[PDB]
Amino acid sequence: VDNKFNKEQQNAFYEILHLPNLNEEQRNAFIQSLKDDPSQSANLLAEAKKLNDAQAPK
Amino acid sequence: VDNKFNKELSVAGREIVTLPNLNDPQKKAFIFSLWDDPSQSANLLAEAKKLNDAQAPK
Repeated sequence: VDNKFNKEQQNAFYEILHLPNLNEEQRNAFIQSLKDDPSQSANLLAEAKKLNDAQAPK
Repeated sequence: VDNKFNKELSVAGREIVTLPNLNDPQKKAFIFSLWDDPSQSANLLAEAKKLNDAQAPK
């Protein structure tokens, strides 16, 4: 029992939506894995951040 | 009643994340309330554009 995952899903959700290279398929799927799984929320933002740089233009 | 409205955060959340007249602190609390209760996600997205008008004309 902790208050980290309570807003980590909130911050990861927000960051998934605010990532400059996340699209509706990546950002919404994250909100599906984030709203259903609270413990993977930080990883979801990390993978969304991971997608932001991988999907980003180079 | 809420039934895992994750798809609604992709449309409501992302539009609340970057609507044309909103600032970063309002969308932050907006998405964080959208994540806690996506039952109002349709109303949150509308609240985002409605609030954007108070800072700038649509």
